[PDB]
Order: sequence, then structure tokens, then C-alpha cells
Amino acid sequence: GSHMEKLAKNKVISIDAGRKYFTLNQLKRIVDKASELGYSDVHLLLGNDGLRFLLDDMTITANGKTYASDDVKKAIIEGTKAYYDDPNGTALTQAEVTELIEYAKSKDIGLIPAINSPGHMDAMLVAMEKLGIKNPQAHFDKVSKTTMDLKNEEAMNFVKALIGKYMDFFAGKTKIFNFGTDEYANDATSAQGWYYLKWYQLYGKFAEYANTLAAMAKERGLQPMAFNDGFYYEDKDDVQFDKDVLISYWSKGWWGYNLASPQYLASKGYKFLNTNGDWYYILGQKPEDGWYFLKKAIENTGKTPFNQLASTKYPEVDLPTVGSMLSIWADRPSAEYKEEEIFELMTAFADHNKDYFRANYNALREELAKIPYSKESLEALDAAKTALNYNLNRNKQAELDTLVANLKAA
Ligand SMILES: CC(=O)N[C@H]1/C(=N/OC(=O)Nc2ccccc2)O[C@H](CO)[C@@H](O)[C@@H]1O
Ligand SMILES: [Br-]
Ligand SMILES: [Br-]
Ligand SMILES: [Br-]
Repeated sequence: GSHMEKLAKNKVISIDAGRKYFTLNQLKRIVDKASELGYSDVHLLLGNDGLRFLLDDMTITANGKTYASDDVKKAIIEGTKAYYDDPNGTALTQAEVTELIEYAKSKDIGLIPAINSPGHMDAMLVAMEKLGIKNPQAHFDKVSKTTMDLKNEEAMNFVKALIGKYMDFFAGKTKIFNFGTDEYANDATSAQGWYYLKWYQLYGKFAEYANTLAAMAKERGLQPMAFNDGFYYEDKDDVQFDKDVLISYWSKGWWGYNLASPQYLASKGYKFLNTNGDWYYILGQKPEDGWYFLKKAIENTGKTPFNQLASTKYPEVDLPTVGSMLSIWADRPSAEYKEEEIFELMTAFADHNKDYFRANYNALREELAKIPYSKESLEALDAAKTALNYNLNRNKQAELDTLVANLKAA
């Protein structure tokens, strides 16, 4: 599309701060790097196996009773340490996420939070047991460590209330809320979660829960987002899903993980955030470890087109996306986070797609903040400010720099 259409697309960096602790300063630096490279958003997983975000008030009402704030905080901390007791820290505070959002906003960077369920919720499962909610776990080939039992009302009522509170905090602070839903019970079904749901006639109950979280998002003025996995599994539609969800599409799946195609979901009216698995990097991952190692991720930022949805060949298949997301995962969270690796990956994606990414506007904001005299000198500042172009992409840094230089002189 046009110059305007390209720059209006979302350019997103995702950070798995669910499995692994990131300090507020580490995340601010990511925001900084995103702002310079011309991204529009930071996607931040806060619940993803671990749950590394606590609000000031964590009081929950569900199941006819209340769970007091201190007990919820204690339970969640215990759940999170039980998944991984990160030496670097456990959870971000309300004050810290509030500051990250404000800080990002000052650099025209949005934040997109993710709180995962009913899969990738190890911490919430143990937390619920510490609060007296027995057997919240899905149980298939074994008792799952990651996933909630969809028939357990007590657990479901609790989790929904908890996600409601988080959504309450983000309401009016962010546009988007990602409720996840990927890889249901992968640990207990050898990554055949959806097949197991259908087998047990529980997929309809998955949709009921997915639709609930979508509705919850919308009634709090948040645009819902979820991963594509659970939606219209195997291109079948006898179970219906909320059409308003923004789909974070990462893959059509693997042998016998028979996900809906992007073609099929588009046909149902869905819009996509292009979250191609091609751009995945797992901290510390090398060729010998499996998929999603650094060298290949870096290669793919050039090799896979910006608009190419996974399992499709662009432009032969050309489906509406709202933008694209590159993803940093923490599967082994004891692995050392090396900022420079993430920065190289981010830079490569921006460099290969200069039409989509903004120019770096940081020097401009620094020169503007220096403003507080004759009519001649004030006239000089008048025109130099008028000459500023806020619409420049990454191809036009030199051009922006000249405009800033002229402002400095004035
Ligand atoms: C939505 C998503 O990307 N989920 C997981 C994810 N899924 O990627 C897969 O390839 N998952 C998968 C593998 C085999 C069978 C089914 C799904 O990738 C990341 C890096 O490994 C994990 O951190 C994520 O939790
Ligand atoms: Br079913
Ligand atoms: Br590598
Ligand atoms: Br680990």
C-alpha cells in the first residue's frame, strides 16, 4: 500500500517476561531501541508459565467468596517461584508497569500486555492450590503442569476474575490485551491439545472460555488478541468463535497439530497480527538445541516478507494484516538475556523493512526540549519548527537529521 498505509501498520517486538524476569530498566532499554529503530509497540508477556506482574490490590472475588490481596500475592509468588525461581527477581510491581507504559508513550511506543490462559499458566495453577482450589489442572496422559481443567468451575471462576483485574488495570492504558490460548495442555498430550479437547468433547467449552475473555476485553474497552492455535481447529466450524479477536498468527502447525489456515480464518472475517514463527528467537538457543536459534532468526528477517503469514507464499497469498511482530522467547529462562542479541535481531528486521519502520525521532525530541529575544531569531525558530516532518520512514534518516540540524541552528 501507500507510504501512509505502511507506516500505520504495527511493528512489534515481543518479550517473554512471563517465563523470565526482566527489570524495568531492561524493558525501558528495549523501548528505547524500538523507538530508535521505528517500531510502534512492545508486546509484553507478563503471564506465560510464570506470572511476573502483581497489582497493588490483588483482592479476588469468585465462587461466592473473597481471596484477600496478601494471600493472592503470596500464592502467585509461590506459583511463579515453583515454575522458575529466577535469581534476578520475581514480579514487576504496579508502579513499574505504570512507569514503563508512560515512558513508552513519551516515545510514541504502545505497550501490549499478554496474560496467558488456559495454557501456559503454571504459576496460576499452583497459586490456586495455595488458595485452596484443588485440582485446577487439566488431566489427560498425565496431570498437566501448564493447563487448567475446563470443567473445573472453581478454577475457571477464579482465573476469569483474576484476568478481569489485570484487564481493569490496563483499561485506558493500552489499546490491546493478549489473552493467549496457545498450545493447550501440550505437556500432557504430547502437543496434541486440540485433538484431545475434541476427543473428550471439550472444544466447545474451550470456545466458551475464549469467547468470554474476548467479551471481557471489549467491555473494558480493550481490543482482544489471542494466538491462532485454538481458533477453528482443522478448518471446522461446528464450534463458533468471537469474530472481533485480533489473531496473533504464528504457525499453521506441525505434524498432527492441525491448525486453521490463515486463508480459512480470513474467510471467517479475522484480522491478523503477523507473528511469524520465522522470526522467533529463544534466549541462548543454538542450532543443536532445535528451532528458533539466533542465526536463522536473523536470516529470516530478510528472507520472509514483512506481510507473509506463516504457511503462505507472499504475494501469491495476500491477506490483510494490521502489522507484524518479532518474538523473543524464554523457554529456558535460566539462559542469560543478552541485550545485544535482541538488538541485532530487532535492527535486522527494521533494516530489511525500511518502508514500514519510522525514522529515529529521538534527537528531534531532545532538540525540542531545549526550547524555553529578537523578532528575527524567533522567526528563525518559527520556520525551523514548521519545517519538521513527523512522517519519515527509516529510508530517510539523513533527511530528518538535516531538519533537526536546522532546528538546532535556530
Ligand atoms: C504462540 C507460541 O509461539 N507459543 C510457544 C512456541 N511455539 O512454537 C512451536 O513451534 N510450538 C510447537 C512445537 C511443536 C508442536 C506444536 C507447537 O514457540 C516459543 C519458542 O519455542 C514458545 O516460547 C512459545 O511459548
Ligand atoms: Br467439542
Ligand atoms: Br545461532
Ligand atoms: Br531453565
